[PDB]
Amino acid sequence: AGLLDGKRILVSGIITDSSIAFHIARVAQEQGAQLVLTGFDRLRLIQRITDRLPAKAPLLELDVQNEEHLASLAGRVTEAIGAGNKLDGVVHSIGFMPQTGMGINPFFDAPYADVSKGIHISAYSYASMAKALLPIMNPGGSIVGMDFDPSRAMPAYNWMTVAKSALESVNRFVAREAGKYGVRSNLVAAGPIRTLAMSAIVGGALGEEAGAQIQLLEEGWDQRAPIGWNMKDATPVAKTVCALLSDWLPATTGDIIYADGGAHTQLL
Amino acid sequence: AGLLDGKRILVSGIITDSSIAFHIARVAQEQGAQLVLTGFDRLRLIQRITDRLPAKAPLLELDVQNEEHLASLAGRVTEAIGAGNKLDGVVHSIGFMPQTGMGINPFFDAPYADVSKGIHISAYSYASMAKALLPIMNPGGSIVGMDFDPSRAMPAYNWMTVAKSALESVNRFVAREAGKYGVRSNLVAAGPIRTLAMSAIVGGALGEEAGAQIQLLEEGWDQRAPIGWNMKDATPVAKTVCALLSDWLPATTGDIIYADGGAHTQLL
Amino acid sequence: AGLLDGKRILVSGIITDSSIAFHIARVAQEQGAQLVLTGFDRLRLIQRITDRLPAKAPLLELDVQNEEHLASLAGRVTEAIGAGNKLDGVVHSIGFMPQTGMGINPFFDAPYADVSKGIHISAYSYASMAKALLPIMNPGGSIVGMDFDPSRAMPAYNWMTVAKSALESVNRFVAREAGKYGVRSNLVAAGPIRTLAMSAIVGGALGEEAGAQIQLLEEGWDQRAPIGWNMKDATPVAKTVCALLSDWLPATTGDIIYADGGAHTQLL
Amino acid sequence: AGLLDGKRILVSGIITDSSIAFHIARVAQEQGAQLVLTGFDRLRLIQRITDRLPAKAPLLELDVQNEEHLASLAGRVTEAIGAGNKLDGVVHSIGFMPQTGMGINPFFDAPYADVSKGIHISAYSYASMAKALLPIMNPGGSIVGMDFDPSRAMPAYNWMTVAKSALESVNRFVAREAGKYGVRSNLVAAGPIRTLAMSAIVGGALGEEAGAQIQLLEEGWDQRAPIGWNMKDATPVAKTVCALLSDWLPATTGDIIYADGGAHTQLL
Ligand SMILES: CCc1cc(C(=O)[C@H]2C=CN([C@@H]3O[C@H](COP(=O)(O)OP(=O)(O)OC[C@H]4O[C@@H](n5cnc6c(N)ncnc65)[C@H](O)[C@@H]4O)[C@@H](O)[C@H]3O)C=C2C(N)=O)ccn1
Ligand SMILES: CCc1cc(C(=O)[C@H]2C=CN([C@@H]3O[C@H](COP(=O)(O)OP(=O)(O)OC[C@H]4O[C@@H](n5cnc6c(N)ncnc65)[C@H](O)[C@@H]4O)[C@@H](O)[C@H]3O)C=C2C(N)=O)ccn1
Ligand SMILES: CCc1cc(C(=O)[C@H]2C=CN([C@@H]3O[C@H](COP(=O)(O)OP(=O)(O)OC[C@H]4O[C@@H](n5cnc6c(N)ncnc65)[C@H](O)[C@@H]4O)[C@@H](O)[C@H]3O)C=C2C(N)=O)ccn1
Ligand SMILES: CCc1cc(C(=O)[C@H]2C=CN([C@@H]3O[C@H](COP(=O)(O)OP(=O)(O)OC[C@H]4O[C@@H](n5cnc6c(N)ncnc65)[C@H](O)[C@@H]4O)[C@@H](O)[C@H]3O)C=C2C(N)=O)ccn1
Repeated sequence: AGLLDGKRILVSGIITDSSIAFHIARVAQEQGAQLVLTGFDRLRLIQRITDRLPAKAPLLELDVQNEEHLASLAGRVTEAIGAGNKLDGVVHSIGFMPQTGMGINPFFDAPYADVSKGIHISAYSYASMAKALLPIMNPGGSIVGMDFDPSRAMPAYNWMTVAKSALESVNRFVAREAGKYGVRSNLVAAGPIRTLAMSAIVGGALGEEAGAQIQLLEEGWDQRAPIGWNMKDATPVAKTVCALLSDWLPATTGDIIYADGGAHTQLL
Repeated sequence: AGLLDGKRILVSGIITDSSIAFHIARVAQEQGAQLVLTGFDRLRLIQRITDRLPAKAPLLELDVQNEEHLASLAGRVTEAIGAGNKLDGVVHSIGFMPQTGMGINPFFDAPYADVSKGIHISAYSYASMAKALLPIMNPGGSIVGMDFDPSRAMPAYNWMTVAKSALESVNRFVAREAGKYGVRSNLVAAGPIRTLAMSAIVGGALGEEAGAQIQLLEEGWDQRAPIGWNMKDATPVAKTVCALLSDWLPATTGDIIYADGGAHTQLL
Repeated sequence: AGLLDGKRILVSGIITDSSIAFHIARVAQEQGAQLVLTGFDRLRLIQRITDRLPAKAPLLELDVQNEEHLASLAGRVTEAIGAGNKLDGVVHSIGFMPQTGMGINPFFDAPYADVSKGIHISAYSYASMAKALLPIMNPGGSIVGMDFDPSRAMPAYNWMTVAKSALESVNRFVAREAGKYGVRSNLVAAGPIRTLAMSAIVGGALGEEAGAQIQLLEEGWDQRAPIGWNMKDATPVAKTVCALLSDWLPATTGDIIYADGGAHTQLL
Repeated sequence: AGLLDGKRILVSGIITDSSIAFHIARVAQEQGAQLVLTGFDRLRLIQRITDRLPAKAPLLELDVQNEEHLASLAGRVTEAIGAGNKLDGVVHSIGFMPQTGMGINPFFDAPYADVSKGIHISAYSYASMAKALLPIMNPGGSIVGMDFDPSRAMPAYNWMTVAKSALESVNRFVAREAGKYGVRSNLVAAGPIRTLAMSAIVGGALGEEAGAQIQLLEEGWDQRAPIGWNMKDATPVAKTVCALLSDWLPATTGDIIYADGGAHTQLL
């Protein structure tokens, strides 16, 4: 009986209990939505992590680089929610860039094969998922993806940043197609969140310099954000995604909503 | 028991039953909010128009250019909602520019006294209202103002456009102050809506050329908007404002949410 | 025989030998341009300061808030460059905001009369000058104004920032009119330069907090700028203005060129 | 004795006498620069086309997707300009996207292998070229690439647009590295130019719908541009690139200069 009461939503991107996607799924269910999850390759793990969600939800395997996974995607989803039913929302919360495209490894030293894999998973997959799922979405539906403001360069993030720039551009095009189905397509630019991977990197997983740079980046965030920013709490981001999945933002598409504490609206 | 259940919200800007503000108030009340309205100078009229709202709400006079109105504002609002209570939201939906700053009258022919009056009411008042109301707002509160994308020049709108550019900049600063009170400050950029004034202008109220230019502007909107745009329906805009007044966009401030059908994300 | 060889250019904004305008005039003359200067109210001083320029140039009084000054402006300029001749360029390098609109004085405490005076001189005057001068400009001409990136809020600058937001918007409209005369209109966003006033402020002229905030702002600039930034050297900015006055940027108008060392293209 | 007198500049991208690059090379030489050209795979043709340039210039083969070409690039360039000498400028004017990523072929039907090839040549190569050439560039040097505003979606261009979004982001990062060598990195966003390929497409080479869409896009350009736009004349674009290669835009890097007639600063 909440924001998403009666909505059927597919949520990808869960890998650990610290994933933004995990918190997206929790808030969504708390708000009355029925979910259908998708996981990359460690499904046994994802399954075990997802049992902790408020309610149960079927888990479907989905390797965004696998054409067969995508081709059969809509089929398996309908099977999970039952024939005759369609999705009202889709959450894209996946991203990746080989170590070579981030951290201390110099920007120029990233081989195209690695950058291409990063863009395939981080940006193109947004279009892939929409393509596979639009056929089984209801008018008024909503697709949303996770993003971070790449309008300016920054240290460490390197090619992952370039992948976001590409993603934002793909979103604007996905909106054109999604509009034919009465569906909206938007992105959510979050502030930095301490997921497992992020912590590992801050801890020096990808080099000391990278870790040091990303650390004072997080610190400058809470300082710039007029309402502050708590990197250990992904709830404010999960709510924003749910706001976009609801019926309360019916006139916005091909857009980006910033859930970063307002940090990007301030020089300092 | 809706989006704004239990929220006390002040809504300015109602002048006719076609005002964006009127539709903001309606949706807000339908969602369980208690309102406190403010009107410019024709209160008898505003009063008569507002009786048509779902529920009743006290109407307070407020001339945004009157220092006394603003000085006593918070006092009269507390009186209306009762001592001990505070506002959880504030909607700024006022705007104005003398005929000389819009339409066929050439851009260069607008005397500064007129432009200054337009900016005083359309942009500075956003800061004025926040100043007067922040002292009586609850943490988690939300201030929202009506806006239109002025990132690019356009015919007819002339100085009103310049006033919006100023407004967007004031919003970013209001967010800095509002943040000290745990309050967010955002703007909503709407697509063109056929209010009384807009219709009059399209009908040639400010010259034939102006009317003709604004008319094909509205037409290009629905064409560019991936989800289309209905200029006669302000409901999609009212909902977006309510989304910002709710607790579902807790990490965004000093920002702009586009409720324009996605028209600004497309070249054509 | 340089960049502006044979060009007649009017340059406003000189007040001391540290003014951006002073350096604009110097580089322009070094590049073969004939100038016509305008000064605010201390002409004896301006005159004495300008004698130091490479070559001599007539000085005309111009109070941007004085309608008579503007009305007779074109007349006096033609007299100075001789009947039959027209200007090929115009440099707007003036700006002002009462103490109340900047520094430690809280944002909300700036009375509209002060903000309005600041916007009149800092933004509207851009339109005023174009209006008066376009009638006496040659096709291929170029108008340029001084600006600073106000796309994000920042401490201390307060309303002066809002005035720039307005200026950028006015520039886009001035371009529409200037285009009818075959003339371009652009702005140059400079990094912080240590003019007399800026130094005074950094020294605490408008409060200690303001001075401290602006000081670490300048420091963060050179750090973010991929090519660095030297606040004591206005030459890089003067050259950029001359680039816009030349014939080498013939397809850009209603635009903004950033001469800030590239600081705005980087988060850090 | 012109803008680039004494400058050694490498210019890639020439394929026909209608290529933007061809006009870049012409204006550059007319302004006193010594060039070193690079061509893709039809060197016999490029050679024959380039004989028509004002002066002669060595042509080096360069397949941006060939690691060997890039690895030996700097070596062959030094050989061409003679040991002891370095480049003062580099022009990246290459772009490509398989038919499947543009035109009538639906956005969702573009296989990643094709999109990846387009991004490799259109965006990543900007970084590749900088990497290979920075070691042999002089302080004060300048790298510039051709671009088109992809901030908004548009019909027909599809993935090529996404590739530009990526390119703009890569440019901001290239600037960080180039800055270490005292070198600037900028992009030039041009209005539509009737190159051979563009004409072919307008003529229906990639489908009738695509051709029709791109045709009214070009038409809307001249209408929006305050100074107009001539799609058959690439000279205004060539000059802008030369402006960036000169010493008159010393404080701008990681940026984008719009040589589009000012079309992007206007809604209509
Ligand atoms: C200064 C620069 C900056 C950076 C940020 C951020 O990085 C911030 C913004 C977006 N995001 C995005 O949020 C999404 C989820 O990431 P999380 O942080 O939750 O991390 P997780 O690693 O927990 O989860 C995401 C998913 O990646 C998935 N994976 C990889 N390849 C595939 C594939 N091929 N198919 C299917 N799944 C795959 C994986 O299985 C996993 O479930 C991504 O799109 C992110 O980029 C995360 C942020 C953070 N801080 O952790 C914010 C502000 N400024
Ligand atoms: C191509 C350019 C463009 C324009 C738009 C728009 O103009 C669109 C966007 C914002 N708005 C904003 O919405 C707000 C409300 O305007 P409405 O359209 O409802 O019109 P209304 O005239 O109905 O209502 C607004 C209020 O102005 C108030 N008024 C004037 N002076 C004062 C004062 N001094 N003190 C108190 N009240 C005063 C007046 O009393 C009235 O209630 C304003 O801030 C508008 O600019 C309206 C739009 C429209 N189409 O009608 C959208 C996209 N592109
Ligand atoms: C973090 C915020 C920020 C700020 C900046 C800047 O402030 C920077 C950018 C633009 N500018 C602009 O450059 C122009 C010239 O300012 P200067 O710095 O040279 O200062 P000056 O005070 O030397 O000169 C400008 C003129 O103001 C003129 N004046 C006032 N009123 C009038 C009037 N009514 N009629 C005629 N003249 C009048 C006055 O006579 C004087 O000649 C203005 O438009 C400025 O805002 C200056 C900067 C600086 N650092 O000094 C850059 C980056 N980030
Ligand atoms: C509404 C959308 C839109 C589009 C535009 C434009 O497309 C406009 C903007 C940039 N450009 C860019 O200008 C550059 C040059 O393109 P031209 O138009 O001259 O076309 P050309 O085809 O003449 O030349 C470019 C080069 O591509 C080169 N090529 C392909 N692969 C490789 C490779 N692997 N290695 C080396 N060379 C290769 C090829 O050899 C050729 O010399 C590119 O980066 C373009 O995208 C061209 C425009 C136009 N109208 O022709 C402008 C505004 N709005």
